[PDB]
Amino acid sequence: MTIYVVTPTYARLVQKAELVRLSQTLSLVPRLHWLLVEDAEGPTPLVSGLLAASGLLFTHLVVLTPHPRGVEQRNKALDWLRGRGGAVGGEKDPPPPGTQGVVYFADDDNTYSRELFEEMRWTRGVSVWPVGLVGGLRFEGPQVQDGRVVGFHTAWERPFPVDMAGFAVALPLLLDKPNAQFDSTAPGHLESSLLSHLVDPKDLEPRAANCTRVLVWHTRTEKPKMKQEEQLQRQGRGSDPAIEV
Amino acid sequence: MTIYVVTPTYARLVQKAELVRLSQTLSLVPRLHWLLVEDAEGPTPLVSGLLAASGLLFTHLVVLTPWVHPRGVEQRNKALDWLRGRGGAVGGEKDPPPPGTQGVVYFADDDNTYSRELFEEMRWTRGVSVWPVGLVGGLRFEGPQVQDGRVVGFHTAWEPSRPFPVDMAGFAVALPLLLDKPNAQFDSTAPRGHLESSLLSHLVDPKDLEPRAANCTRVLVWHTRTEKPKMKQEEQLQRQGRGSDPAIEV
Ligand SMILES: O=C(O)[C@H]1O[C@H](OP(=O)(O)OP(=O)(O)OC[C@H]2O[C@@H](n3ccc(=O)[nH]c3=O)[C@H](O)[C@@H]2O)[C@H](O)[C@@H](O)[C@@H]1O
Ligand SMILES: O=C(O)[C@H]1O[C@H](OP(=O)(O)OP(=O)(O)OC[C@H]2O[C@@H](n3ccc(=O)[nH]c3=O)[C@H](O)[C@@H]2O)[C@H](O)[C@@H](O)[C@@H]1O
Ligand SMILES: [Mn+2]
Ligand SMILES: [Mn+2]
Repeated sequence: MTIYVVTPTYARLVQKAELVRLSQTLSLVPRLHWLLVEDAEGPTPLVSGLLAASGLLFTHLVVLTPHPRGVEQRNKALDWLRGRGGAVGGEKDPPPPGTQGVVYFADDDNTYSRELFEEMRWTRGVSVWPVGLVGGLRFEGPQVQDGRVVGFHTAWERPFPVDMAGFAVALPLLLDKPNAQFDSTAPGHLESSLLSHLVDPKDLEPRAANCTRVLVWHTRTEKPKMKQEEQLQRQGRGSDPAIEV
Repeated sequence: MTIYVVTPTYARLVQKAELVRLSQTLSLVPRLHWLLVEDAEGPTPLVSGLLAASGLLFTHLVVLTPWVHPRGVEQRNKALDWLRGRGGAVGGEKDPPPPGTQGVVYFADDDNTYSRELFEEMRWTRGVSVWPVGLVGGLRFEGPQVQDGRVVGFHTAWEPSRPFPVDMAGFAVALPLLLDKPNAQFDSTAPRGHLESSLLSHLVDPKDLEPRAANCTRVLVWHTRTEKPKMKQEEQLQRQGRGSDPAIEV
């Protein structure tokens, strides 16, 4: 079972760092295909280079978003999976029709345990699991009773009150529902805008030992202070722009 | 050449997430021994468990941190004490390499980002090696200026008085050198920013620094920091008696 990891990314100071640790984590997972989609005007040498040197099975996609982020990027990754092309690097050919697999939307700053991926390979339709440090809670996750989702441990308002990092979708189910995609105009409702097109919340498949284990965390990275850089810039002694960071 | 990675760590909401990605990055490096030092009263089930399941070669150490607010000093000096034969292991490999062993010591904080490439750069260190660190000291990257394969200055701005204006993540030290310099340790009384110099000054002169990472033109490590999680809702849910299940480790 191949896991297709859809990751939207964009240029900012910590981008490479984020992509370095994420790709390093992904290199630990077998049968994984990374669909990295840049939110840019064109492919950046930084991303293209990072990908070429990652040694991972990947497909490079690009699409600019002129409010929810990473939407147009994730939707383009979906278009590719549905055979509508759009690849600028890596494996240009999408999985053939009727190919088995599972799609997982992994943002570039979260922390993913390697165990997480083994949990989602068995996804029939859509599976769910708790996500740590998100929604203002220690963890947010499905309430399970006798192996069935009977509710959700959440504090914010949503038929699918789960974070992007808390679910995976079987590839066949996404191909069967050609219209299923994220709504770029959807506010906490991004995840639902996709899932509503696929399953009923009561049919979600709980993983992570019936949602008793946190295997992914919604970590965020601090924005680096650049006061000293600006100062050195004024003196014409800024950090060499030819040295990538 | 085995790399001994010294990492001080303490319990806080993001701790496990940090140790997870770090341990996952380290599992990518061969001949690496992780010296994970907990800032605690004793080994914690969280860290002990993570280490056991990591599959890494490690030694679990523990020491509590007793104005400038130096961080991880006691923990780092504890890993040094262990390397110097003073014991203190609570798990993993109990015995340190015997004198004469070839290796390199690297002080990796638990929140930075490390490319697997960085470790091959430091594996060959005779005395003290150096390279640029990204997003630290208020710069895109802070690092040594290299001319003719030798360090001839530093690209830095913050606390320029530092004889070694380089972040903890920007250098590595030869194990034999550390054992040969028993007094070499981190100074808890040093000004904010002079922590690195407090150790290195007992080991070498900046001119003898070994520039790595293509003569310090490649940034292979970043001083990333993780945002403290917002817990307003958790606080509210607790009062109602429905706080996040405490039996689920995060
Ligand atoms: O507001 C939102 O739409 C996002 O809110 C939260 O995530 P959060 O950590 O707040 O947001 P980011 O980490 O900044 O962005 C999520 C993903 O979109 C990407 N992104 C962000 C910003 C941007 O301008 N372009 C872009 O592609 C990021 O690289 C990342 O992979 C959810 O976990 C995301 O799934 C959701 O997309
Ligand atoms: O002020 C300092 O002493 C630190 O400043 C910067 O790092 P920074 O990212 O600001 O600090 P932290 O990441 O919070 O701490 C560095 C290490 O010490 C550990 N630490 C921190 C705080 C604490 O109470 N206990 C403890 O073990 C952290 O887990 C981490 O591995 C430098 O990169 C660190 O080497 C230096 O120790
Ligand atoms: Mn995020
Ligand atoms: Mn740090």
